[PDB]
Amino acid sequence: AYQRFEPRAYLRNNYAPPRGDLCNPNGVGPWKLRCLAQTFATGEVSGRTLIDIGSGPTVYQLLSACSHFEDITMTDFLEVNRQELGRWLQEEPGAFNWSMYSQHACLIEGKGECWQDKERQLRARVKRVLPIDVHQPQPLGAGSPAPLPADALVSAFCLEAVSPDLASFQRALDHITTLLRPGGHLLLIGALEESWYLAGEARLTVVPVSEEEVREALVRSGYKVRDLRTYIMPAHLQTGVDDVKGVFFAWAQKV
Amino acid sequence: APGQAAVASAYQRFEPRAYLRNNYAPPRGDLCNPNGVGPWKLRCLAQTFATGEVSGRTLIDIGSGPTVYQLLSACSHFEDITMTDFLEVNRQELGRWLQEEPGAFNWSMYSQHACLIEGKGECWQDKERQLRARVKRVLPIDVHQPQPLGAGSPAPLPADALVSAFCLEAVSPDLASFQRALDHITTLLRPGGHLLLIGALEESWYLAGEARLTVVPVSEEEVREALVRSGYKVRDLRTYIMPAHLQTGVDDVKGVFFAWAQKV
Ligand SMILES: Nc1ncnc2c1ncn2[C@@H]1O[C@H](CSCCCNC(=O)[C@H]2Cc3ccccc3CN2)[C@@H](O)[C@H]1O
Ligand SMILES: Nc1ncnc2c1ncn2[C@@H]1O[C@H](CSCCCNC(=O)[C@H]2Cc3ccccc3CN2)[C@@H](O)[C@H]1O
Repeated sequence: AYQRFEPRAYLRNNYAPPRGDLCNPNGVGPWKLRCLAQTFATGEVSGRTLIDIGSGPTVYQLLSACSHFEDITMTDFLEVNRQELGRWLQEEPGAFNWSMYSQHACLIEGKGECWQDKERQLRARVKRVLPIDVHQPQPLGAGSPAPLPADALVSAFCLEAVSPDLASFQRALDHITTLLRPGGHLLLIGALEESWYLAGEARLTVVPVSEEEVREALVRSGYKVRDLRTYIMPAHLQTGVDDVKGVFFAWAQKV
Repeated sequence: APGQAAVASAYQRFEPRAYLRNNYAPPRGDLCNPNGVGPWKLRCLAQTFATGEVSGRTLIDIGSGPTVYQLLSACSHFEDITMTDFLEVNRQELGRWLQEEPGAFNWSMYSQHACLIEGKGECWQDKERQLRARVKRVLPIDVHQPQPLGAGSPAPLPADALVSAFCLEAVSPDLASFQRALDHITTLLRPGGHLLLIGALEESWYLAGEARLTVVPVSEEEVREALVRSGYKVRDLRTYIMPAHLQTGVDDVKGVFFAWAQKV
């Protein structure tokens, strides 16, 4: 099913206008970047190693993260996404243009940083791009190039999007939780009350979750929820590429 | 007056794109190095406008050339902007940019960096859009004339504020000429009005393609005395010393000054 997933279609649907229009601050893109930026600016999420779970073809979710972790592992289930990443990490031709997201991240963080430096830094600190399957109790396998356990995890729009129901969502969460050291941090972004989205020829089933469900799922996996918030999807961002109602952002800490 | 006939003649070889490349592309156009001159200039303008002490309806940019960066912070504070230059080829380059033509020089790195410094979370596309909207006219100017815009000028006079970057010292064969050109533009500004003046220190030449232009070297002391003689109180006068890495053979500039002055 994910076997028909078109990276460029997905990027077009979610990271080009209107949803990728970062000029309005009331949009979902600026909201997400702000969540991430505010969270790292507290100083409490730090360490040497970080893993991004189910990164798809996207990088925005590490823009703020990358100044606090010197070893970054990105991951996805699909080769075609791994290679779309690689195209961007290696500044190859036909890479997706993330420059506006980098620019807005610089603007939000407020340190005077130029966006080319931020990209440079992200590209430098991402050492590897590995396969992953969160449906496995060892999402990475055993012969894993990745430093384990990790100091922090980031995951945006993966678990709900690869899980037919709540229970599989819970298990997938337990599975990635093993990659993270005790005391470590999980940064989790996702769709609320969504049941499908499109990516070219692919129509993906999603489990609709509520904020309450996400919270309880986090507790039951062994986390303290340091923060959990919601963005309600305005009407002009309801575009026929999915049925998302809102987006959640969770900051959680392993006990 | 002979001196200014030489200036006019010399400018007839002025090539915008060469001038842009020399001064507003890398390494001088490198906005990543905060210790660079581009950021220093944007910071001077941002910090001055962020006091709120400089505001009004009308602003005039004196000797804009083919450049736009010097209005990026200002345009949030003035609803009517006049841009000006001696050369048609520069005025046309402005035209291209006003029309959002591809093939126009790209000021997006400057617009972004200005957005970054001002700290209001503005995106650069909106900044540019606002600038294009607030620029109400692009006019011939000659600062050596007692009426630099001419007699029945379109321009709303007197203006609430003037900006001038790298003009007066670049078109004046000597200090006395510099002084008079200053007095001339000062007639365009209302009393109580503000002048933001950026310029080269101790430079005697720069290159604009074919053209190698003679300019009067001035010091900070000279700039300050001239402002005083023209009837200004100096609120701020800052100096940037050009690092060796930015001394590239496009001019013999030693530093840059930023002056904020208010007309008595
Ligand atoms: N078994 C698996 N293990 C790990 N990862 C897997 C996997 N199967 C598929 N994946 C990957 O998960 C990524 C999911 S991309 C996320 C799509 C979520 N769908 C949406 O409709 C969101 C996306 C979105 C994004 C930004 C702002 C708003 C919205 C609205 N809702 C893809 O790259 C797969 O290869
Ligand atoms: N008679 C006249 N009245 C008014 N404007 C006139 C004029 N004759 C010529 N102009 C215009 O003056 C402008 C002068 S622009 C160039 C002068 C700059 N010299 C420099 O050396 C560098 C130096 C520098 C250094 C660091 C960062 C930026 C810069 C920018 N300029 C041109 O557009 C003329 O058409």
